[PDB]
Amino acid sequence: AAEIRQQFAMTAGSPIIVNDKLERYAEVRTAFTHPTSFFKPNYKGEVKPWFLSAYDEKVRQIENGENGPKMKAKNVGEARAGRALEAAGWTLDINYGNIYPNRFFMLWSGETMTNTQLWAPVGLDRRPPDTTDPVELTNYVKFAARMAGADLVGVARLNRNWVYSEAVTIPADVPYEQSLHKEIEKPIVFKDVPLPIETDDELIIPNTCENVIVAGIAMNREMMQTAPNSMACATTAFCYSRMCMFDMWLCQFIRYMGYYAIPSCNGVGQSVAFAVEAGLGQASRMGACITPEFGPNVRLTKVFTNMPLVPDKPIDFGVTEFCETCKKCARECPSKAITEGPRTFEGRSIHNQSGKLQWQNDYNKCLGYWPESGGYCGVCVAVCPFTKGNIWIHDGVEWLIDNTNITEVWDGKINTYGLDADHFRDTVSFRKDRV
Amino acid sequence: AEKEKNAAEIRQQFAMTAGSPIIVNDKLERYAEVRTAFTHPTSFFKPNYKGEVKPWFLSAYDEKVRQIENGENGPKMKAKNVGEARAGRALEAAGWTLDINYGNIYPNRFFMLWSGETMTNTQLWAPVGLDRRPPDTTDPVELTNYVKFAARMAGADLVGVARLNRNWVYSEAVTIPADVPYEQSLHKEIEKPIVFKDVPLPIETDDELIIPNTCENVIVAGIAMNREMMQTAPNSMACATTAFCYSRMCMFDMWLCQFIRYMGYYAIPSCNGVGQSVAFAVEAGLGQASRMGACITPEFGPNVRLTKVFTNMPLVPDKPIDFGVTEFCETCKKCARECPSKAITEGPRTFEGRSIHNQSGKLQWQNDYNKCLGYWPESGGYCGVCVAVCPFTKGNIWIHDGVEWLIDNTRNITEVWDGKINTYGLDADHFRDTVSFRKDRVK
Ligand code: SF4
Ligand code: SF4
Ligand code: SF4
Ligand code: SF4
Repeated sequence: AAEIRQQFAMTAGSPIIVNDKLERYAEVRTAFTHPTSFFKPNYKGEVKPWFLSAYDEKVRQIENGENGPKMKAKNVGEARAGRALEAAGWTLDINYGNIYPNRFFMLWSGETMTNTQLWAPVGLDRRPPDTTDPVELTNYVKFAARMAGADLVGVARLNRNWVYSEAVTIPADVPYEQSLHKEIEKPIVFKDVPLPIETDDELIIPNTCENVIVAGIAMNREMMQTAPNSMACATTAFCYSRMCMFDMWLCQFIRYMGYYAIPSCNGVGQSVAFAVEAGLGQASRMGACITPEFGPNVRLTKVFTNMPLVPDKPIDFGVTEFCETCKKCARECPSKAITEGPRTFEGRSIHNQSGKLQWQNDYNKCLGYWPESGGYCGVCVAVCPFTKGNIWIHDGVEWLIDNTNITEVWDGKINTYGLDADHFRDTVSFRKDRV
Repeated sequence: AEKEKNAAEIRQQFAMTAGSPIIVNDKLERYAEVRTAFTHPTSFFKPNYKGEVKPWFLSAYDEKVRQIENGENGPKMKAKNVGEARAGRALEAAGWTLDINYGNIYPNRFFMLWSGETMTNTQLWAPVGLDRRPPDTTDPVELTNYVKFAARMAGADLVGVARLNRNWVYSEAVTIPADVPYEQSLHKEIEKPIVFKDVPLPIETDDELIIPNTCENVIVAGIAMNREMMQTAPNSMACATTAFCYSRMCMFDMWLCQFIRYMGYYAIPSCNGVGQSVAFAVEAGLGQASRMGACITPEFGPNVRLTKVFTNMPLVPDKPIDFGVTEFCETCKKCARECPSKAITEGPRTFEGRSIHNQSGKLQWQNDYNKCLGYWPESGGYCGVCVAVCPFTKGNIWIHDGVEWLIDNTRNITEVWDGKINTYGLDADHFRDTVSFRKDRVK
């Protein structure tokens, strides 16, 4: 896997092609939050917040002994178990994605955390850094990242084009039980200040915030292959909580090294663009970052920091050319959300950011399928050739890409965090591949 | 030819018939948690390197600070430079992010809630009613398979089930009143009885922590530490793998408790609180007790952390295992010889506690745990030399002789930072050993 990555390393420079129309994107425009897409009917035809209508379908499926849309479970007990596993997975995640910045788990300073308080006498977060060498810092922080649950880790300079212009958040003193009903918009701005700070009016990231560290958190292949049914939902959910723990662990490490760190999970900016710039993978037709190790079957989170670091090289292992002819996700998508046409700089709707060259998908169609199916779908991820274990072959001199139920999952292979020992060697790391 | 390792085969070979293997007599009473060296007034205070008497972890902090300033990764162990010393301690500190006051011991506080009702996840999911709907599965065989699958998703490297032996549940917990904020927690610790009563649900009153009489089972998880890091004991990287695994324990408990609740049962998390993990682990078949006092497992030796969840969910208990640990420990004594505090006995097992920190009435090697704790401020960490030098901690201890499996009786920090690592510090060279199919989850 390390050989594959070195082989497809490209020269420095963001591979995302942009034009002069590109503007930063307000987070409220995503299909999850925008008022034009937020409300969906349930199976009874009642208009509700999309996730409430989706809950109605989960209840309906459990009652009827189903694991998904038109997918009968072995029995009601099995149906129940899948949704219990899904719901439990989300334990360390707020309101599907931890997007409110500097709230709950996503604090921009460590000062009030119980861990920081307990460790205060050592003064690790107050002491000036003892290492400023970006080479050594990159090795340290990547080692820490792996301890913190990343299966992949990369570094990029922070491209502000992918930072949301405005965040969706809640007022600071609103407790959790009012959060869903009191969501607001708040600008994210860059200023000459020493530390990340939030005011009544603004989320302020310092101009010194040079870098972004991006983590890939691998999902389980067997469970995702059940998309759009419940076990796909469960591997999705568990990985969101793994993302949260990753962000908290790594931000604390960085702070204890004498720098600042901003967590994000699904908030603050666009993870796919950061991941491509940090060399985890390449953008794809479906819109995900496709990695050599996992294809698109991997979640992303990221941490922003002033810690000096060595940016990784972007990687090009031919995804763009492959997606050009493939279109399997587009054909299998249950909502016809994914385009079969060519890449353009023009967004198909409010949910897309115009001004960058990408495949333009209709993401309101995608979200529409979630209440209908009672899950987070994932069919595109499941059917992508890159998701399958072996797409890689060797032609004698260099690596190249090859041209060509749920009861069973519960009774089948599993290992810690859903990782697969058959492939786990692919993410082994020594100093040579960290920096 | 070398037999491909089969960890499941190994466990089958050494499976015992049913019955708690811990030998006890009439001396045995439940143990008050306040008696542990961490909490007992006789041991909680330790001098620092200036001879100032402080809480043990504060004296240990003084030594970490001194070491960083002196460019050291441990007692009389020079680091590459001050930056490396700093990094080890930053890693250690960060590892503890999801753990309260070194162990999460206060029951029904912070992360260790005995009910899910107030958790943000529960509130978010409330309209589905998973925590209100009666169980759809009561078959212990299916439940055992479901809950073990969930346990692996939740980060357990090992999982086992036992009937709950109340002998190992603390008579009284250490906790804080419910109106005390975190900042005052260490100042305001109290004792509170853990009692069993005829109630539908785990509940806490002003006077008591009440576990229902229906709380039949304990689920025990092993959380694997990283071998390379632990073998730097007593230096900083051993402290770091210890720390990260405590946060993994916490995540495990919360994940699994929520799964069980959403299956229509109740679940009590614990991490280092509520009861004695090693006893539960032995009874749930994760491994065997040892001279040093830890549960030694076939997969990781003693280099594995433990947590446990208590529940009324019907389950199939696992069988205890005997792969010869007791007999090896009788003749080995390596941990005893290498222990920097001489805390571990070189003598035979007895039923009589060495001091207040030991629970009398059960046959075990009796160690002086006040001596152990005393070395922690001296070394500026959580030591772990015993775990590091234990032959069972070594990676390739199992061999096959053509007939059966057996133990192969043949048995710096810059390099660790520059060396092999993988997700959560797990090792792909061995990760196949914890693969699981239905057959090894339930008979
Ligand atoms: S399914 Fe085919 S077109 Fe779609 S993202 Fe994967 S490789 Fe690209
Ligand atoms: S998640 Fe499902 S509906 Fe959405 S784009 Fe992928 S295949 Fe289509
Ligand atoms: S070092 Fe030897 S005596 Fe001590 S626990 Fe390990 S096997 Fe037993
Ligand atoms: S942790 Fe260290 S001091 Fe304590 S028993 Fe083990 S070797 Fe001895």
